[PDB]
Parts: sequence; C-alpha cells; structure tokens
Amino acid sequence: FTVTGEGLEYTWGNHPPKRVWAQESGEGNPHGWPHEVVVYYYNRYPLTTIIGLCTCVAIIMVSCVTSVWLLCRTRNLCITPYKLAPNAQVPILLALLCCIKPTRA
Amino acid sequence: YEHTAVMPNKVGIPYKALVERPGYAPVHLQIQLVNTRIIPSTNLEYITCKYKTKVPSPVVKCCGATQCTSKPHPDYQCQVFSGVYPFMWGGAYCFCDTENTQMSEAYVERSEECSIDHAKAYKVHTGTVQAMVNITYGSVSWRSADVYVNGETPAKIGDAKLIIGPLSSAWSPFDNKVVVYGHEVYNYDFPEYGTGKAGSFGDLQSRTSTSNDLYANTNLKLQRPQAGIVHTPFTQVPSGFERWKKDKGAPLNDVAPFGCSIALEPLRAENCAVGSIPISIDIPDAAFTRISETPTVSDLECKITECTYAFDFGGIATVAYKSSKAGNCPIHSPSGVAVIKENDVTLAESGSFTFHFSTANIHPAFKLQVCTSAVTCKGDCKPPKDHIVDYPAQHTESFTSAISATAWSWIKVLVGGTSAFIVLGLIATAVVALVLFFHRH
Amino acid sequence: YVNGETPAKIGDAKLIIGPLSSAWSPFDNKVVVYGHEVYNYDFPEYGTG
Repeated sequence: FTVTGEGLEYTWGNHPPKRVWAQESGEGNPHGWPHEVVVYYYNRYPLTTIIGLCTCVAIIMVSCVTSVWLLCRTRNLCITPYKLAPNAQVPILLALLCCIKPTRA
Repeated sequence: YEHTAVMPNKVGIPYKALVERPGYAPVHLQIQLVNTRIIPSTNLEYITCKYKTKVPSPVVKCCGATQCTSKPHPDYQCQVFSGVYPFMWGGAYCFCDTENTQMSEAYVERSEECSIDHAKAYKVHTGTVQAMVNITYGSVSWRSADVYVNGETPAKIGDAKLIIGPLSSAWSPFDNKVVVYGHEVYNYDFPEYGTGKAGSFGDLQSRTSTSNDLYANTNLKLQRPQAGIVHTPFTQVPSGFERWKKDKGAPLNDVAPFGCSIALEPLRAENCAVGSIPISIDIPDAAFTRISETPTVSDLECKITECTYAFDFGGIATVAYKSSKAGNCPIHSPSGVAVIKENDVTLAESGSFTFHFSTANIHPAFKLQVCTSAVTCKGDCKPPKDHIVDYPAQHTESFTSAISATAWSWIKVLVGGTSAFIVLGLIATAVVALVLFFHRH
Repeated sequence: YVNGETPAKIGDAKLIIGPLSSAWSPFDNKVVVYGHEVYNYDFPEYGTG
C-alpha cells in the first residue's frame, strides 16, 4: 500500500485500526552535482520535477533561437554597408570586436 | 484582554500564541482540541427487518363451500380449494366424497427478532458542531470543557471566556439519506415507504418498531395441499433484508475521508480534519504582570546545533544570553518555519539555555522572541533515516520547504543568464539602428 | 403523501400524487412559536442576550 505524508489506516481482522504516516526520507542528495540534485527531487516529487525540467529546456530553447535571430540580424547589418563598397577602409573595432568578419584587401 | 486568531482543524497539534498587552509582560497561550463532533439532525422514517409469515388453521367443510372476505392485513391471501378429501389420524376426516373445501389463508407480520436487529432509515440535515478544548495560560494549569462551534456563544473555562469561531467548511461525510444497521452506518437510498420490490431492501417497511400498520409485499401465493393432507403450503420470495446483509459494501466508517471516525448514539462524525477554526479568548486582567517586574535580556546569539526533517522534535538549538535579573519569561517563534517544544525558560545572569524545535525546511530561517526580545536562528538540516512513523507531523510543509541552497543557485543561473542573453540581443538592434541613423547624416 | 412514489388506495382505486412544482415554504430558517401564532424571527443562539 502506498503511504503518503497525509497518512493511511488499515484494519486487519478483528484487530483495532492502526495509522501510519510517511516521512520525507528519499534516496538522493540535494547538496551536490546536478545529477545528484535531480535524482533527489525526482524521488520526493515524481510529478512536478519532470515538468519543470521540460519547461526549463523549453524556455532555454526559445531564448536561444530568439537571440540568434537577433545576433545574426545585427551581424547582417555590419556587412551590408561595408561589403557593398570595398574601397572603404573598415575600422579595426568592427573587424573582430563588434562583428565577426575581419579586415581584408 | 481579548486575543483573536485563526487555529487549524487538527486534533493532537497544539496552537501556541504570545499575547501582547501594552505595558505588561507577554503571556504564553496554548489551545488544544480533544474532540470535534459534527452532529446532523435526523428523523426516522421506517425500520426494516426479516418477516415472519403466520398461517391460521384452515377450515375443512366436509361438503359445501366457504368463501372469505377481505381482511385488513399486510399481504393477506385467500384461495379456496375444491374437492380435497383430507386424511387425519383415525380414518378419513370427511365423508362427502369429491366435494370438499379448504380455506388456507396466510398473513405476513413482523418477526420476533425485529426488536433486536433492524436497519433504521434516516434523512439528515445540517445541525450543531461542538468540540472539546484544552486551555492553559501563564502559570495556570490545564483546564478543559466542551464548547459549541458557533461565533455567537461563549463558554467560560477557569476564569477565561472562549468563543470558538465557525468552521470554514460545510463539508459533512453523510449523504442526504443514511441507513443505520447495528454498529455501522451506510450511505443508501430508500424506496420511500410506498414501494418495495420484494427482494432488495423494502419488502417490510414499518414506521416504528412498535407500530401497528405494516407494509409488506413478499410475492405470497398459496399452493394446493396434495394427497389428502391437512396443511397450508405457500411459496414466496426470500427476504430482502437477509439478502442486503450479504450484499452490502463498505460502511461509511471505512470510506469517509479526512479520517472521520463515525460514532452512533447521536450519530456523530468525530475528529475530522478540514478547514480552520477561528478563535477568540478573553484572558483575565489579573494574569498580566507589569513589565518592570520582569527580566530584560540583551545580547542574544543563537546557533542551531543539530537539525533534521523529522516529524517529531528533531532540532536542537542553544541561545547564549545576558540578563539583568533571574526569572522566567516565555519563548515563541511567530513564523511558520518551526514550532517550539518548550514554553518557558528559567533565566539567570549571563548563562545559556537550550530548546527543541521541529521543522520541514533544509535551511530554517525562523526567529524567536524571549523576554520581549527577538533573535534570528539559521542552520542546516539532514534527511531522516526512518521511512514510516506512526504519529502525525508537528510542522506544516510549505511550497518552498524542499529547495536547498545549491538548487536555488541553479534556478538563478538558468533564469538570470538566459534572460540577459535576450537583453544583449535587444541592445544589439538598438545600436546598429543608431549606427545606420548616423550614416544618414 | 405528496411525492411521486407512495401509493394510496382510495376504495378500489390507487392514486399516486406527484411532487409539487414549487419547493416554496413560508417558514424561514428560524421561527418563534408563542401561543398559537408563529413569527419569522432570528435568534440570540443561547450564548448572547
């Protein structure tokens, strides 16, 4: 019989009823490596920590493809006013620091 | 002085509070419940039991005919058999051959056992709730008397005056109609005294255990006595009350939620755990001492020695203090992070004292007040070895009681860094727009 | 009895009077009965006066 922290009672035969409660022992360890943190919370909560693990990689995937849609757009505006006219001297800050494509010619 | 608060609806867990009259020393307060009984109002409709069909002596006309009228009896039956020619001891009973008549009437009534075991049918309505409180305050010992759980009525205990507030939940385990058979209570529906299908529950419906009028349909039907034997036979369906005692499920005192043990003599529902009970207590004015006749402590530093998750008092802490004089003053933690086992301490001039506490957090951040002076306590706790205990939890687990310090560092990294990775992206489009705007002129 | 289940024998007939179409009752939750007249009054509830 699965016993949670709320409790459970059982009567066997003509015996009086007996109640038992479940403590929060667990198996893992929360102060450690990220594989040890997830394992401890998976045993304590096997219904919430599998949703927040999928949610946290959903926001990270969304925020990564939002940023690279804005970092690559910015780098595409570094090149279009300089690659059109190759006679213009490209400044040394835009070659490596502000945008990735270096100097030439 | 009057102190109002809200206590939870748990039986064995005491509620601790520190009343603060201005100009006077604080007084410790402890309210504990013993019973919590919900008593619905019931009215009996009918009882039911096993029947017992009696058969009167038939008349045996030797040659003729005897008809019967209609008698005011439950499930009364008449049928006349013609040409029986019965035999008894000492030769044949009748002479007129092949023209005879037997009466053979039958009649259904309550059994002798119906005064002992009978299922009682009720409809319930919302009624009174009452409890039994345990009260101590200051140096006064424990006092107890049963109160009524309505805001309006006060019940004095000792020299105090307690008004237990109304329950915040109108939940009750009883349905609209209940059946009380013997020891246990069943949630059931009735045939409503008019109907009964002869084999399920209402084949004998009597409004009172000593009532005269009786309803019974048992499909009674008489048969022909055979081979010249003086007897009255009948076939009828078996009892529905005898069938119900075999095919009944689990009673309400094994199905009811919140651990409500069901009692019987007022038909209560004892010791449920749902909602919260507000309180209001009139502490006597003679229990408050003046604040100048009490010790005044200062320079408190608290270090938690050992802590754990456990349901019982698994934490130990020590407090180093310095006081002006020697005396007693109560301790109390106003937060919900921990509860305190002790109620008061005996102080001296610059000593130390220890106390026991219970908590559900990994890192407790509670504070406690001793001698109207507060001090904060922090520490770390360990998982307990025991898997299952046989006592309820003293503390109350919150939403953030499980997150450790290392787990919250990964929350802030996964939130702070990825949100700032869009701020770098958002500040990038506002810079090259400024660069291309400056290229326009 | 005015409910759609309990039958009553009136002579040789059998009448089942159905439920009322309205659950309206004139009494309130608390009433006071003095003499032979009823009143729709509230209660001090035994602790207050």
